[PDB]
Amino acid sequence: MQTIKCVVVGDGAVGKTCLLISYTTNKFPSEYVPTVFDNYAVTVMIGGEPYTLGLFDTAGQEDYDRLRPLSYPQTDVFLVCFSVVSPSSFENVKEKWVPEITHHCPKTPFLLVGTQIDLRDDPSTIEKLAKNKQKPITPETAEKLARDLKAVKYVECSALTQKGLKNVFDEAILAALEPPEPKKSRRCVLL
Amino acid sequence: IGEGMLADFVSQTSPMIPSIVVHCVNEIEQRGLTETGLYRISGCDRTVKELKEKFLRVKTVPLLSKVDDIHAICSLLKDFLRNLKEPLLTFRLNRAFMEAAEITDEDNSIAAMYQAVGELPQANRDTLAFLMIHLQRVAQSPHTKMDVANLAKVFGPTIVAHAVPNPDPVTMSQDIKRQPKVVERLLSLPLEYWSQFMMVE
Ligand SMILES: Nc1nc2c(ncn2[C@@H]2O[C@H](COP(=O)(O)OP(=O)(O)O)[C@@H](O)[C@H]2O)c(=O)[nH]1
Ligand SMILES: [Mg+2]
Repeated sequence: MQTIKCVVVGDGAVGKTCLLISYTTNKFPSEYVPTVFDNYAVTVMIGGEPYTLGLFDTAGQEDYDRLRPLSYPQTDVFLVCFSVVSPSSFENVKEKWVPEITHHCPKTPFLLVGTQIDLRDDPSTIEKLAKNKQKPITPETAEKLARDLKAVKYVECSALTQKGLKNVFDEAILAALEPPEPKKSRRCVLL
Repeated sequence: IGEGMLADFVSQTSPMIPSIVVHCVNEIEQRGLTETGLYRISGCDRTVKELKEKFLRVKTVPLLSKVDDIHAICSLLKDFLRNLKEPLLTFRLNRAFMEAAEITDEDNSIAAMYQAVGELPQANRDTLAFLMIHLQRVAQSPHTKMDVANLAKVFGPTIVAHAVPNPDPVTMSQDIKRQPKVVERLLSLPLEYWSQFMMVE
């Protein structure tokens, strides 16, 4: 059977878990708890074909830097997430996350994923950012980093409203399939 | 880079705690302790590394008063701890600590914890005490949303860690599952207990 392994990575609290849950269950998680490691699954019907999407949740804390690489093997595509309202989480995409996966999975595709876009209109949020003379990341800025770092695409979403949620995964599915070279050439390998 | 042992960074004799630790904690507590996700949110990586590089040169603790994103300090602290040549609870006591937390009987577990702590070199006990007191405060601030269990999930890999430099893939995944329970016990010890190591002399 054709299984698609997708591994989600990125700073802590950006919403990795929330998007995996909201997507797969249409329910937004209320709890505030850090993710050590987890993996969900879903059968998708694209092109009229049955595809199993294996989703892998990981810990963004640097404390788990040695345990995270354990979920990489056999990955078909990476979802590198950052919060559109956390400039630093966007920063760590080039300073840490992209460097990490390309060092472990040189041949594996990855999509830049901006999360929590609904928060671009949050009164409290915008003000805390300006308080530090900062502002949210615009789609245009992200799209540029996307190209610069050779990401397949830039997509964003709100796990809360699900705006652009399904689409993120659709593109994540196409990225593992659509290419002409065999699915094998993109699957990660240890060492 | 690389860092040495915990004791290689202590200058004062009482209590035996690194300035780097003292300063990060003071700053974090200074800014109020009301920011959501303390220690859960990563500071800017470039910033954390630059602050670290200045420090590690000759062990000159930089001014953190003006670092605006407080998370970069939380990250700078954990980074300092996590990179010591040996974890805060030391290699020698790694298992001891883990199995003292797995004792299903709360009390006896509490008792074996006291015994293990008392085993640590003074620097680690003092430094650990300081931290437990600090975090118990963090856990007590509603706004942080970082309860004992959350802190335990984030600090466990850092101060507990492993019994050897390079664990194998399986043993590693095992330790990680056990680390959190250890941090939970430590946090459950009375403030009075931790405080006694804080007296100068
Ligand atoms: N407003 C808003 N909050 C979100 C969204 N996604 C996640 N969050 C919140 O961000 C914080 C961390 O979420 P989580 O999914 O655990 O991020 P993770 O640490 O990468 O797993 C929690 O408060 C989530 O409820 C979103 O789309 N909109
Ligand atoms: Mg999570």
